[PDB]
This record gives sequence, structure tokens and C-alpha cells, in this order.
Amino acid sequence: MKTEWPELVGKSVEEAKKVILQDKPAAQIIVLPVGTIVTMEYAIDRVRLFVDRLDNIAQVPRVG
Amino acid sequence: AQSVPYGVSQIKAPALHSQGYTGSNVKVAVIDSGIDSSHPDLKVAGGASMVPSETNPFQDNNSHGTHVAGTVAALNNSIGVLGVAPSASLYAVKVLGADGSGQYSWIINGIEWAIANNMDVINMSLGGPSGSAALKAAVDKAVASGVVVVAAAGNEGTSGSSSTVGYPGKYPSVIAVGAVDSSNQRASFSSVGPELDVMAPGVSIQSTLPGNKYGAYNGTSMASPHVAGAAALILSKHPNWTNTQVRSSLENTTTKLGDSFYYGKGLINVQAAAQHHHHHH
Ligand SMILES: [Ca+2]
Ligand code: NA
Repeated sequence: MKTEWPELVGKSVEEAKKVILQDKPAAQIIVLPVGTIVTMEYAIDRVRLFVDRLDNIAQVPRVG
Repeated sequence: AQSVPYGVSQIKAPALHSQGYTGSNVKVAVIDSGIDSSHPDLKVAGGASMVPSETNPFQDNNSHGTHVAGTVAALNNSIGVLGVAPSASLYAVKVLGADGSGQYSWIINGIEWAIANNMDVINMSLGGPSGSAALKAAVDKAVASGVVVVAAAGNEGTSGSSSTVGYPGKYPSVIAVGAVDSSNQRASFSSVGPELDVMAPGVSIQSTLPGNKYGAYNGTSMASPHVAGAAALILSKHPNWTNTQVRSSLENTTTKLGDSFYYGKGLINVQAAAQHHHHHH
């Protein structure tokens, strides 16, 4: 079971969503700015995508 | 009937309750997504919002701050759950919006509010992978001012020999808390590193949720408020102990688990922490 997507760093947020939904169709994807502080609960269904100001992925997406 | 979540028992909070200590008159800031003050199992004493588009700290549009708050201080009554420090004075310091995220300046403004309002304990069930000088300065200032500052270690799991503890937990002035389950096994998501200080229950933790609900959440976010709550119990039994002393009491009385890279000093034990003489069990 794939739970991290390091190959998505530097891709567009669009491609990241498409790829993650192929691997994990029920994923609850939330897009947030990189460099923010976030809650520290672990939600197995969630994948946060942290984006830079250009809307490219700036951190390795993972489940949680 | 009220239920006592397993994690409250696991850290030996009931031993303090039976001695008569429940966190009365200790001010605890939950720096988070707000707290639903209408929940009948919470009493919110005050608070402030640093989130520009969500100005009411007593409205929690995410749910996370309310769950964290109930682990700290859900009321002792005949309903719901029981908090670690059910008489604590609970403050909703809203620095995260509905989506779970906040700007560094919002978190810092919340820490400054906590200092200015004489909070005894801050819980930050929150984090990010980078620090900033201004963030470090805010937590250091809160500690210099006498506040016990507790934060989630992070949910980054392992990464070889690298530390995966996030900020502000990773700062020396902050107690970074990892997560174990009811068997004292480290949760697989729990961050690791020499900055990990102690562990507390963070798997399937039942607590309060907005709109008079309850539910089981997972995370180092869930572990941190067991330790913030423990700090409030300790201070209610020893109101002149400094933050330095509260911190050492919790560190010096843990039940040691595995290697400190993965478990820090082990599971907190607030019964042992709140005695005068401290040792590990
Ligand atoms: Ca209750
Ligand atoms: Na720390």
C-alpha cells in the first residue's frame, strides 16, 4: 500500500491530485500553503498537499 | 454516565483526582482551531482568536481544538468523558482556521496572548517542518515567563536515523510529546528523534467534538493534551512549583519504554510526577 508520493514534489497540484486519487481513490485531499503550521492529528483517509506560491507541490505528500 | 477514556487512566490521572486535585485555578491555553464552548462537557473560561477570517475563538469549525480541549479538561460530571484536569480554567486560543492550518504569525500572536493573559500551561497540538526565529523567540519567551509549554512531536514516523520531530516541539524550551497506544507501543506515525521528550496515549483517544458529540481521534495531537493536562494536575497540587519543576517532574517519573530515539523518556505518570520525590517506574 502506497502512503507517500516523493515523486510528486515539484509537480503541479493538479497532477498530484490526479495521481493520488489513482492510488487512493477515497483520499480526502486538502491543499494548504507550504510554510504553515497545522493540526497534528493522524487521519488515515487524508492527504494534505502543501503548495508553494506557484501552486506546485513543495513537500512530499503522505497519508495522515 | 460518564466514561473515563483509557488514556486518562493510563497516565494515572485518577490517582491525582482521588487525592482531590483536578487542575483547579490553573489556566491552560489550547492554542488550536478554537473550542466549541457550547459543548455541555466543556467549560471555556476565555480566549481570543488570531485568525483574521474567523474571529470567534468559541466556534470550532475544524473539530480538532475541541477534541484536544476535552482531553485536557472535559468536565467531571455524569456525562461524556472525563478530562485529565477537569477543573482547569480552559482558554480557547484560536490560531488555526477551519482547514487545520495557520500562518506562523497567528501562532505567535496566540502564544503572546497566552503570556499577556498569565496562562500557566500552553498546549500546541500543531506543528510544521521548519522553524523560525520569531517562533522560537515566542516559545522561549513564554517559558522565560513561567509558562509550561507542551507540543505534539509530529506525525512523520521514522526516516532512518534522522529526527522527524517538528516545530515548535523541536525547540528545547518546549516539551515534545510522542504517541503510544494502550499497550505502550509507539504509534507508527509518531515522530522520532533526540528532541522527543515523553510519550502519552495518542491512539483511539475518545474526547469531545463540536455540536455535543464525542469521538476517537489519533495523533501526537492527542498525546500532547494528556501532558498539558498532567501539568495542570501537578500545578493544582503544587501551585508554587515553577514550569521548570513541572517539566522535570514529568520527565523524571516516566515509565521508561524503549530506546529514547523512539520513546523519549517513556510514558508519563502524573501520580509519580506529583510526589515530592521523583523516580521512574
Ligand atoms: Ca464528563
Ligand atoms: Na522540545
